[PDB]
Amino acid sequence: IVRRDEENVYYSKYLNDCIMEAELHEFFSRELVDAGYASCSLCRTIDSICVIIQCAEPEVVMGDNHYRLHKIEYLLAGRFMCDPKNFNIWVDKIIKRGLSAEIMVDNLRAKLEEAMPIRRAAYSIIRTAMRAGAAGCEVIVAGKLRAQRARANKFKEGCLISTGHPKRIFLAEATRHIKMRQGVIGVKVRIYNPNIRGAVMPDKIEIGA
Amino acid sequence: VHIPKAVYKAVYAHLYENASLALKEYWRVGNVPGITYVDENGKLCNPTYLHVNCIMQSLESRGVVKDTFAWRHHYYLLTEKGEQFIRKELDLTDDVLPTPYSKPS
Amino acid sequence: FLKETFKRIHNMDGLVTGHRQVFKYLERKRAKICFLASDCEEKQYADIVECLCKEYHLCKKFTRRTLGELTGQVRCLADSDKIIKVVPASACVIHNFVDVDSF
Amino acid sequence: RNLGSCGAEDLDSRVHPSTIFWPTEADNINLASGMRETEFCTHIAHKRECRICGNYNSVYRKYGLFICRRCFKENAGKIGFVKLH
Amino acid sequence: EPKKVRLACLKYYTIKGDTAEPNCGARHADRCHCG
Amino acid sequence: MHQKYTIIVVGKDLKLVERYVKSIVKEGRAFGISGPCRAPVRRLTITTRKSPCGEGTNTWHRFELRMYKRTFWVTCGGNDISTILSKTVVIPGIQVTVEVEEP
Repeated sequence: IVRRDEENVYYSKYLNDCIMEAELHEFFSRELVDAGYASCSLCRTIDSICVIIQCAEPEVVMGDNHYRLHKIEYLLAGRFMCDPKNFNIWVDKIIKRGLSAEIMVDNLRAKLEEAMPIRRAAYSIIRTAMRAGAAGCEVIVAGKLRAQRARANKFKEGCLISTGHPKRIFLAEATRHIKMRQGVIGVKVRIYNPNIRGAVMPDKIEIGA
Repeated sequence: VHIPKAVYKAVYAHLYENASLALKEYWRVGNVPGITYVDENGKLCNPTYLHVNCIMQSLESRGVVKDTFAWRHHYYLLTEKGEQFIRKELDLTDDVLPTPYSKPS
Repeated sequence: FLKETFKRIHNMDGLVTGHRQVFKYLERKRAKICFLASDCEEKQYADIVECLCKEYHLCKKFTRRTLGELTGQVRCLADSDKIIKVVPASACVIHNFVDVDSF
Repeated sequence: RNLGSCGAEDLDSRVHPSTIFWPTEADNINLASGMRETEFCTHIAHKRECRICGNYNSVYRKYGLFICRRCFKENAGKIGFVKLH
Repeated sequence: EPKKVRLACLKYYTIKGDTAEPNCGARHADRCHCG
Repeated sequence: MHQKYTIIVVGKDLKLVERYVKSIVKEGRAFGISGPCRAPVRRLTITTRKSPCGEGTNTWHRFELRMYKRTFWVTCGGNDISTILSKTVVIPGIQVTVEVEEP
């Protein structure tokens, strides 16, 4: 009673836009490093596009009189071929930066590029997380940390999950690559917030009096 | 290698009026569908990837723009030095500003 | 008091220099004024063109050297000023015309 | 060599004025618009490639993706593909 | 390595305002540019 | 007037699609009706080698992308050109849930 060759337009008009989002994630990550970039989202309103950003300090990306933002809007439109002025943008601010892995790991990358030793950077990150109210943070720094023969030394503090579906909700992970004279220094972070949002971790029972 | 001046002016104007240029990573023969120039050529003529790519290489070398490559796309943005340079090739007068500063929102 | 105008013209390449290019530009009848050299070794390059222009609106600046840099044709630093490098042209022709105060 | 002609017998046998089928692949309208230039790139052929890393091998054309299998596991979670069952 | 030759006087096809050259632009003639 | 309009909404996650459904049903009870049709789930499948090099046990990934689709074509003549707007802006603006309207 129905034709399957027509709804393929609706289905293929969702896929393309999901992909368009990922290129933006990559571009922002390569661009708004200094603005505490974290993530992105999109809303394909027919008249115009809207994009919502999550940044520690938006005023940096906002730019005096909204210049950087506007310079960006005209740019994306040419690439995705939309009429500019229909490619507007909005920015939102993260308040719990310690619960965000991306902010932490990027800060760590900065601190590392200034030559400070790993032992201080990691534990400063971890203190920052715990102050934010977290049940664990693990840091790892693999590579040619010494003369040769690269090794991984990992730092941790609290308790962490490692398996199960719950690791896709309460466990936030991220990684980066740091290019240096000796070579490449792999770094990755993971944080555990069990009381996140409103969801309740299973196998967790509370009783009454 | 031998680029017409119409093309130069076209690229610069596109930059100023859009403060940007997102360009493909391509080296085969083709015509850019965005920036167009008229040199008695039909209604308008579109350029070729080769000329524009050489132009952009030079500009970024001089410090005018700053690249931010991605999913095999070139993303350029003009800076302040670049503005202080584009403003005279086009013969623009002082004080004039590009469109994105014109309160798009 | 004429230099002030040429600056914009050359940006659209109206000014044209060279014996093999000046000749052809005028013969197509699309020229406004032309210029010459204070002198030159052979009349031919001078007295040949002068008739071809009179027979088909001329000037003459006693400084043939000004005709070089006034028509671009100069190397400068990336930081403004200039190399003080000038090629000594000998004739130029104004096409687009895009001065009026001096005449 | 404009002054080069051929016998009429050797003219009708020439290939009918038809557009060579090989069309290449323009993943986006942006990336094109239709001496050495005589033979710079006359061998037109499909050149489908990953829209991330530009490799011509192991490219999922299914669903109009055009992503290499290696260049895929990384961005799959962002796109929305997930691993269950 | 084309064997070109050098001439400073590229301007004597004519005598004095003449039309020597077959606006503007053995084996017959071979016109510049196309044929 | 009467324009036989139809509402189609698409999403990849099943929790907002059902939330959007409820809002719309709430906001379209008056401007006629708006009962849903739940379509068969289009599931996209991709199987990939878990290894970038092809070493060791041949082990496979199994991704998929479920896409859920609902269709309220119940407006029909019960909505005018402007009347469709009313609700469509009164419903929540969930960040991701494609919507298209056709007669």
